[PDB]
Amino acid sequence: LNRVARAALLSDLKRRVCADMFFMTRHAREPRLISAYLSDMVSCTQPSV
Amino acid sequence: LTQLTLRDAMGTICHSSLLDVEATLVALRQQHLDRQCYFGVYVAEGTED
Amino acid sequence: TFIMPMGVFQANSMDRYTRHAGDFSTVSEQDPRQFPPQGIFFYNKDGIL
Amino acid sequence: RFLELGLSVACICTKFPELAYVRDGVIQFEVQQPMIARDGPHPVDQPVHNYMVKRIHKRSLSAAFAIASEALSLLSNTYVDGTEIDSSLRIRAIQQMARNLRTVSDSFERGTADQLLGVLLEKAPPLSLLSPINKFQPEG
Amino acid sequence: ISLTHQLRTGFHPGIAFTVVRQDRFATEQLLYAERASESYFVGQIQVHHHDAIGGVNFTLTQPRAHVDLGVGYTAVCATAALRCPLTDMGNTAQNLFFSRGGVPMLHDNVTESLRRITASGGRLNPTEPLPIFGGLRPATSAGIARGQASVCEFVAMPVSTDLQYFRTACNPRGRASGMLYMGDRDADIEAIMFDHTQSDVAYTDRATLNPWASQKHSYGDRLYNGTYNLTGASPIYSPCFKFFTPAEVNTNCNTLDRLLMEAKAVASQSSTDTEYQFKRPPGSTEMTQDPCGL
Amino acid sequence: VMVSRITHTNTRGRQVDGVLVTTATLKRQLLQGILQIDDTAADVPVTYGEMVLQGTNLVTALVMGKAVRNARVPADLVIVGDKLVFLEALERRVYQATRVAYPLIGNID
Amino acid sequence: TQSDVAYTDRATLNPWASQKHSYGDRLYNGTYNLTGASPIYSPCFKFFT
Amino acid sequence: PAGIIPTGNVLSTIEVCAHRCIFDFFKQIRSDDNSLYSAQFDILLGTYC
Repeated sequence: LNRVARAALLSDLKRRVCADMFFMTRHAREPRLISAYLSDMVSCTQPSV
Repeated sequence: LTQLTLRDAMGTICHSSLLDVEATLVALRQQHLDRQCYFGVYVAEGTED
Repeated sequence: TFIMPMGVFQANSMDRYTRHAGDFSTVSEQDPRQFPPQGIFFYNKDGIL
Repeated sequence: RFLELGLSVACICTKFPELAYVRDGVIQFEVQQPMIARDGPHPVDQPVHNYMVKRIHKRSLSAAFAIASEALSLLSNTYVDGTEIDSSLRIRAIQQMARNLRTVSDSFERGTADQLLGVLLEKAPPLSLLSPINKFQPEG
Repeated sequence: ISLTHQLRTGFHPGIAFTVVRQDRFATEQLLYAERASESYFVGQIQVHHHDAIGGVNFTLTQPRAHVDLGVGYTAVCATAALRCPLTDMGNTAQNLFFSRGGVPMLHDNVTESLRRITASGGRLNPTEPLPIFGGLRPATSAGIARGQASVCEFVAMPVSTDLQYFRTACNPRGRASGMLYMGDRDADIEAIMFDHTQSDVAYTDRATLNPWASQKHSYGDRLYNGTYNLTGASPIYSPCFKFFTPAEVNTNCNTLDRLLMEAKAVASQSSTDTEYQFKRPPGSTEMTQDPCGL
Repeated sequence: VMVSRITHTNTRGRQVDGVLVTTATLKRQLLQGILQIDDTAADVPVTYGEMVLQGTNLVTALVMGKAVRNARVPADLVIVGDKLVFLEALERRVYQATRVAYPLIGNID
Repeated sequence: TQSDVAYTDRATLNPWASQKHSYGDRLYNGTYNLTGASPIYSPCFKFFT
Repeated sequence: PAGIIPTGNVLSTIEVCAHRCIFDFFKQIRSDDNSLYSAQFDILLGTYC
């Protein structure tokens, strides 16, 4: 990714620096989705031997 | 959100293809022009009166 | 078959009541809701007045 | 793998490896259509049929790696000269082409899923209109 | 030099301006699928030969072919959003002097006060002395943080009515319509696409979109048409290069199965390059989509 | 039409279906709370093909010239309507870590 | 040699200064030093360049 | 270049190049040519019903 798709994916790198990671810290309210905080990274960012 | 108030169309329509008379009227030459005559357009020089 | 009235003008003075102080007013000196209507505006086959 | 997974049963086993002493395929199949008439005084309609004539595509090849002059560079020997001590020579000669002709002759075994969705994903566009491809056309 | 006056400082004018929006909207892919007719063959590895720099070779081998036997054909799919979401913006102009074809000379140096006094309101601005006739690779510009000039391409829609055509439906060069494809016949697109007989292919409440451009060979789109030279000297997808243009009738035109057969690839418009938006060099036949063709 | 011998399903008797694509998080979205796991054990085949000719029939075809005519695995079963369906899809088998490109997602106007 | 970087179409909002050095480079940088004498931490040296 | 078994032997050894004005098609190869070797033929794939 030469001049088009290397400037706006890490443009995908300060949003998921600026809304959502305090995602169970805040209110008493909005709960269970293992989905994208809990159920999206122990098996699709990798191992070794 | 973002502004767009008051600054630019001046790199812009000082433009050339508008005074336009060769090829457009050209491409519609040859008919018979629909009901219309003078109302008056001709001109003159005094009136020896 | 749909039916709609167009130029109907509510003659009775009590029927020309507004639901609050200006529940349809202006900035101009003459609030022209007092002028009799001249058109009817209906949603088309399409969600279109 | 390519048995027990899935990446294939929707095709058919029929035959040409060496392909193209085969020129030539415009291959087709009909549909017959039978007798409709309605009920009521309405017009002609026939036991009709559809046969078929043709055009089809393709996109030129190979698959990769490329290095230097080992071949002759010591292919000059083969059963006289080299008597004593090339131990690690052939030692390091045994392990390093079983892992890239095992992994560098299975590249078209990295070749046979992405040219059947580039016209299976480059001869099929979009959706909302299929759905009334079963709600607006049997009779006409 | 007054028209843009009331472009330049305080009397918002007797004219005005605008936007639309251009971006990068990448699209991935899922769909259903039924049983066994896609036929899949397996085989062996054939030849030629040659030698080179230091290198000789195995790139030979195992050729295929394939079959289109179809009464109909087979594949349907309902779909998913975008991913995490990719979209960035912002504002100014377009180009009309990089390239040539015109005629000479009895006033210059003050419209020399007009790209030395014209090119306004954004990044970087142009040149003094004027040589002639080229393909024109020049100076240094910039590398990437927000918007490859993400920029306009003006249409406009004069003026007036009540409350449903910019308050309900609508689009940029005029009418929810349709030139009639395959139907009655295909040698009427001079009074269904050029002259006149009846009321509106959508909005017959009043006659076309803006009081002054609705036929053949005219101006604000004189910005546009493309035989003589402006697909020849400054290359453009141009705001639009299929909004007013040649489209199709000479092969396979029969309402339904080319209802499976025309919205495709031609030599075309707007894909992933870098910095402000060119057209033809040599080098890149990729095949982006363009929902929104005809 | 359908015609052939036997077999392809879930785990008790009769036949089948097609082909597929995308990437990663959607498998992870019908997992927290709507669908779920769906069929168990499969006696399913092992191979391709081969063939045997030489004599009078390509005597039709070398001098004149036209041409006329189980191994268990869960790769397993989800369900859509009253069927089954199946879902564990291609991001577990091919190609990491180097340097060029292709069709796919990218951008559209 | 041309426009800018960061934020494309206006080399300022509130006016007054953007190249090398006067009150301009030191009052956060690293070549001539007058955050004065002895032990600096209220930090932005390596907050200028 | 039919590969079929010959039917009969021709009992005439004369320079046929002289009488090229008869027959319909005439090619002379000096020793051999690769035009002899081309196995192109024309596929069907069956009955569907």
